[PDB]
Amino acid sequence: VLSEGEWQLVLHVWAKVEADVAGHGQDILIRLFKSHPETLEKYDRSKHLKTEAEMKASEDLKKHGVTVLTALGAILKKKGHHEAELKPLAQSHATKHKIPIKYLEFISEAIIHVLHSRHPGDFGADAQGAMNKALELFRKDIAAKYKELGYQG
Ligand code: HEM
Ligand SMILES: COc1ccccc1O
Repeated sequence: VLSEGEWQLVLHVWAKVEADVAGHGQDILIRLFKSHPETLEKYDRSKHLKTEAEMKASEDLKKHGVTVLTALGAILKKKGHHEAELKPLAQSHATKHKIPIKYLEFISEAIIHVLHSRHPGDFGADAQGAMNKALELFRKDIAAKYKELGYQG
């Protein structure tokens, strides 16, 4: 459980993200695919774009980054009271996309990386610690939902 002050640091930097959701989403997904190429296998071969410039030019990738960050932002704004937002996400990611918790740790690391790269003055140690706690809680609760659906994460 996060304190109210930790939630405030999470949501303070998230408002910075919302100034350019598409740009952040592009940076986060490109960082994920570069840091962990295997994650690009969960998306079908139709992509597997070969260069960074192709990734940045991809309207499909940009639109998807917005979809991802919008869902995460909706969850974060619930400050832990997120069962109703999290359940459909767990359903699709356990039973259709088959995304292990390990991959959620990878994308959390990418989120942290891009937030620090773009917003260092609003993402010092206490804000990094609060975002880390928020994403840990997200991953814990989604793992529990995964198991409830029969997916061992
Ligand atoms: C913060 C973490 C994440 C959030 C909030 C998120 C959310 C979503 C949302 C809202 C969609 C569209 C609706 C749906 O099917 O549920 C989606 C699609 C998808 N997501 Fe995730 N997701 C993340 C974790 C991941 C990771 C780590 C991978 C791959 C390693 C992944 C790849 C999947 C795939 C494969 C689709 C279908 C894409 C397509 O339309 O072809 N996601 N995601
Ligand atoms: C769903 O579309 C994409 C997601 C991630 C990377 C490239 C894409 O076209």
